[PDB]
Amino acid sequence: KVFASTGYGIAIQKDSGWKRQVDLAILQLFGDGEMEELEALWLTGICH
Amino acid sequence: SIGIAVILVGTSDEVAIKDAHEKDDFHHLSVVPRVELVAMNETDPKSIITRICDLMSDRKIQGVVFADDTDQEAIAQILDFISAQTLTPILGIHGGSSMIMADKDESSMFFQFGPSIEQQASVMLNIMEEYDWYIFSIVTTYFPGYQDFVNKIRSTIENSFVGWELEEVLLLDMSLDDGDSKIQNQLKKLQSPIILLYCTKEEATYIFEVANSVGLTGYGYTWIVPSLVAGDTDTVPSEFPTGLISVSYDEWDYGLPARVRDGIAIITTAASDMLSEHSFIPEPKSSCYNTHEKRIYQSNMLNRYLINVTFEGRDLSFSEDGYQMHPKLVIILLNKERKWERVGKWKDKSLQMKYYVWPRMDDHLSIVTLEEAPFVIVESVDPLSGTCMRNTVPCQKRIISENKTDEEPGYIKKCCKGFCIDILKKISKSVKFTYDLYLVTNGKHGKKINGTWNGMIGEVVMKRAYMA
Amino acid sequence: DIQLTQSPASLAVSLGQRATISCRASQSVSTSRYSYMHWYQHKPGQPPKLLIKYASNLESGVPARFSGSGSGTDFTLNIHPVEEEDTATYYCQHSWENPYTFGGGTKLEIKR
Amino acid sequence: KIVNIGAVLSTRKHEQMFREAVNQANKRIQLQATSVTHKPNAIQMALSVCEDLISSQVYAILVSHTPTPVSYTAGFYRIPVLGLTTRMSIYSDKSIHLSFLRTVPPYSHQSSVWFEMMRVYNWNHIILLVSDDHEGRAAQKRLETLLEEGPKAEKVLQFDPGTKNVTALLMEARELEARVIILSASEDDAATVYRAAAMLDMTGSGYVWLVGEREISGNALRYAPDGIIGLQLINGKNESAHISDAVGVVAQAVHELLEKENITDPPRGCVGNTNIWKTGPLFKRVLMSSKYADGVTGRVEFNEDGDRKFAQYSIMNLQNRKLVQVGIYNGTHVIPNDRKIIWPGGETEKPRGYQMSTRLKIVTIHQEPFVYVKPTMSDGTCKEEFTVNGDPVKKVICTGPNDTSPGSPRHTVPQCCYGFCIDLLIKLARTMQFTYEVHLVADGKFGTQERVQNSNKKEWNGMMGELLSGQADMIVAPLTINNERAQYIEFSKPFKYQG
Amino acid sequence: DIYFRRQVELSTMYRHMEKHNYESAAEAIQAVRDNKLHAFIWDSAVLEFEASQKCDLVTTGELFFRSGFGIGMRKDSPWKQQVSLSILKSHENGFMEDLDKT
Amino acid sequence: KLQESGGGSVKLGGSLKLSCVVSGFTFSTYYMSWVRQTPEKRLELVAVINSNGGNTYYPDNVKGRFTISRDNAENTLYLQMSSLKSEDTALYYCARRDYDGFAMDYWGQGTSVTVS
Repeated sequence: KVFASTGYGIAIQKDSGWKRQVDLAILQLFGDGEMEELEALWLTGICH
Repeated sequence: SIGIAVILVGTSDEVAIKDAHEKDDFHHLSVVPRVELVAMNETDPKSIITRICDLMSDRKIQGVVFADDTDQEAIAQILDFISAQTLTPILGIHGGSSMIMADKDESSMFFQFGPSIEQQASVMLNIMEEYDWYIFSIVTTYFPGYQDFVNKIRSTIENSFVGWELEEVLLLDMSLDDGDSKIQNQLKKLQSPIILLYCTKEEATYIFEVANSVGLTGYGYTWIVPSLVAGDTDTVPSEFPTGLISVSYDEWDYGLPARVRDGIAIITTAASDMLSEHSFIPEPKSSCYNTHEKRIYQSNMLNRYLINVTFEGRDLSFSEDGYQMHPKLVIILLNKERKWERVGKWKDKSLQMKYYVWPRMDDHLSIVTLEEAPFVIVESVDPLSGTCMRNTVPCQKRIISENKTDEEPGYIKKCCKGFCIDILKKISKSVKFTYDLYLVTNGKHGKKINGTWNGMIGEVVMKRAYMA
Repeated sequence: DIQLTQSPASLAVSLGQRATISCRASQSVSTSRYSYMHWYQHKPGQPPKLLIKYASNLESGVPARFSGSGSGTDFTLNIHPVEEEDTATYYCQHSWENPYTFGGGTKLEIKR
Repeated sequence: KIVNIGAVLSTRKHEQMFREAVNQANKRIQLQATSVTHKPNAIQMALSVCEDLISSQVYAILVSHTPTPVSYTAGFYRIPVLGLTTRMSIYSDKSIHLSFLRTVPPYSHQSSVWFEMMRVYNWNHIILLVSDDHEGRAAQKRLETLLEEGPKAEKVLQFDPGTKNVTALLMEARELEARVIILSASEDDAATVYRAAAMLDMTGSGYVWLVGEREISGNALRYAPDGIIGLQLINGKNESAHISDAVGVVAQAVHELLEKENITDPPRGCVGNTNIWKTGPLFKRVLMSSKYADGVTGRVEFNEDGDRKFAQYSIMNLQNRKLVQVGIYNGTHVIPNDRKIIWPGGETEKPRGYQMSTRLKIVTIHQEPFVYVKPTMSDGTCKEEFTVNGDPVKKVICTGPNDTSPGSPRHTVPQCCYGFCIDLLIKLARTMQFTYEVHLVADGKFGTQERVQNSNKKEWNGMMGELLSGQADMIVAPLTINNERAQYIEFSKPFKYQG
Repeated sequence: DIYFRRQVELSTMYRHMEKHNYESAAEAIQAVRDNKLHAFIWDSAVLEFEASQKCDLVTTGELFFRSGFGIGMRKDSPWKQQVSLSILKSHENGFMEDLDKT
Repeated sequence: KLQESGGGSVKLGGSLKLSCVVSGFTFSTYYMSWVRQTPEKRLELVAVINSNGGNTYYPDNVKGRFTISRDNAENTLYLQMSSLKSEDTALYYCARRDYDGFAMDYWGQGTSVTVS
């Protein structure tokens, strides 16, 4: 239990012709388990 | 009381279809058919109309069959206008009647045979499903609504479980300008092994020329040819690349008799399709003028009992555009000898072709394997798409038959899975070859008997040059 | 011929109302070009005059209160004012192949 | 250099106009006039074509008045034919009707003028009603092409051009939110739809409707009332004016083409020479590059169909069924003759759409512990529950499930729900100050995007099929939003995270 | 099911799923409770909560796929800005913690 | 226009011939029908003839039983009946072609046949 619920990501410019495809692609990379690959790279532990 | 005045325009023979079976086979003989055969040699339209109701001066026809040995889709619309004004059901046969433009004529009572361009689209994707080749490029010109056809094919490749990705922009209306700048700008981005086709033919000659001057024509691409680009049978252009493949109707089985016999065997017995209601047969008229002058009382779908008929097992069901829903289609390769060499056919969602081996012409290799788990595990193709629609290779499980005859296509549609599947994937990735991969069906690894061959070792040492 | 049903087989309505008489076939009857309904009204002692020609195609000589519609199996007749001359028995024939097939039919009287 | 040119006109004084125009274009280059008549006889029409175009060098025909056989017998040989008095969009079909000219565009070109009408106030909220005609279908594709480049436009409404009882569309229009609506139909269907939607009060205040041109007739105002602005191309179309413009531009064309290379002669009347037609498309393709800066009606510019570009329009006020010009679209610019627009409720301003939404349809699914469905008492009152501190937990009356069995005659059961979601949405109803519509799915599905077994359809089901079909303003559910969900919908940010 | 249809390496259990998949989750709940099912794949916020209510079931393994909790609505709802702001306010004023305790 | 004759109170399976009185049009160019109108008020089509007798059709309880005579010089339609049943008691209001006319068109006042 963390005593807040916020997120991590990207800030872009408001009201441009923007970056819908990058949102679909990062949702795909989430659905592809590439976040699990990324934590398999970096998020490894010792006292676990 | 069925008058069908037989019309011939051109050079064909009258003894090709005698009556000779219309009197004989089975015709529920209270319907009394009548014929009037005549043969012409000109396409003069005032002569056509004076022929129409000098023919219909003899009142007892009201609906003919006709063969015009020309291209003439303009007259194929003109006779639609004629069945729209002098309203009667007719059936087309040959040449200009086979070349169907099929526009919207709500009061033409006239249908024909033929394939739709969507039916041609379905077979042109079905061959790519069969050989597992993927569409990446159609070329399209401005000739009417190609855009709806590619909308339909695009929704199809959206919903065929695989996104066979198209190229970027395919319409290049280069008949307006020189176009060569945007020709090269579009041909730069081409990443296909295959090119599908638009409608036009003189632009097909010109675009063969621009593909020759770009460097496209040799063997990196192949072309599927629908009708209206083939057009006439015995003509090939000079900028024609090697190895084109045409799809049309089976004219070697359709430039023939016994199909107008099928037409009159629909017209009669369609008389009794209407007489199943016991509809009173409409009175045939000395005409062109009084028949649209009385009223249009006859305009209430008499053909609805005519487009759902099946003669001798052949479902002759006419689609609403004026085509038939079940045509006979041919697959013919245009060769380097400028020759029309038939690959095969399509009939009822099956590609009845000669060989699984499509013919071509040091990337190609020769390979044989035998099943061994977990190097090679089981072969069952998922019939959800009809092909092995997951991440593994057809190992060419070889066919076998009764030993009285050969009957060896050499392939049952069965993929294979395992270690060496991935090994072949990685080695085709690294070395970039192609293969002729087989399955050892003649024994195991094998015990060499009397020095003679044994198995996998036998199939290699039998000088098939296959790599085990 | 495609079988029909017809409802309500007797109906008493007050004047000025929009009287609706439903008809339900068994199958789809015709195309977009035309339809099959040939509506007939009369009394005992009267011959049945044609009301509707296909499904909304109105026969000449019919007052504008009567208005039929529908397609497929659903079919109706809407008489948006009800008057005193509308007491009649109503019938509709058709032919997918046989030209006399009815539903149950109906008789229209007036609620008083 | 004598040039023959055909003509089909209904009036012999217009044949005199044709001869005088021949003499006027003879001022350059020689011209030849031939027989001008008109027949309501299609046999005699095509028969007079290839018994009277037996001259060798008839190069163009101007026809007048419906479709015609001369669109086929002259649409092969293949000379340009100027249609004047029929407005079918079937002549725009350049598959078959490629070799024809028309002065005015047919009815399809009003969609660009309606985009200009959008640009008049630069507004967005609009709904269209489109009849089931392939000409109207092609104009619908034209306006869809006009939109692809903003405009709000809610949806297209489909109409059958032979039906009545449009009330099934009219109640849907009552449910609709955009107040501005234009009709696209003929005047006889407009009888039914004007009298029905005026009966069903879909004038709004008298403002809602707008008119095109083809539904304008004498009885058109015995229907839809005043204030409802219509349009017309050119009022008082002098056929002699179009004759003079066509003859001037074709004199320009013949002094262009007659200084050119070898030209095939046209044939001589449907006999023996059914082999020569390429000259028609030849000089027609060169003639399409010609333009017309002159004109008694102004300069004439050709599109791909040869219709006159940069036309004018009479934007019409309706002062007691009048047609009062409040403006003209001058070729590229609407130039206003601005008078007071009534719009009988009194919408004389630029109201710029509407302001409607305060009712939120909420389609939900039960899910522990997010949603705790509980049926109410016998009177529909909820069985009142307290918290662990005795505080009454909020339970809004849950309706929507008309199935618990599904397969039996169930009723839409009155229940009421409680969880995170109920107090959350009640806080949000305090926040955004909307009103509240409970709905549920009777079968109880999220509903996945299964491929439909017919031709090439992959369709969402359940709540996703309902919100896809607009049967929900809000979907509140435990939702792991995938790419296929997100590519169609809008949604606020998620707040809970699970695994 | 859409996620597993997006999965490729999971194909060895697809028929074992399709032979026993249920249209309802409570059917799977009573199936695990009566051992008609032995493994139900669902999110932690439901499975661990009903495992915390009824003393017959237990969750196994970690969070095999990170998942969220989203909403659905029609397009062009521009008040979703203030909706997400109120989401962050419930996250800020501890109203999410009030629901958490409750 | 149309008028029926030859119908009345008849008996079982002997002979009976209807006679349609014809006036005011061209009878030799229209399609015919037969128009059983029951006291239970459920119509049956007995038989149909064309303008020259070259097209007749009988349903199953009609063929063998009833025949049509059709005169165009006299302009009079006839229904020769045989093997009658008590269920065949019905009225008759004939009607003519509706111009390809699956349905019939042209009612006049008619007759009643009572088989008893």
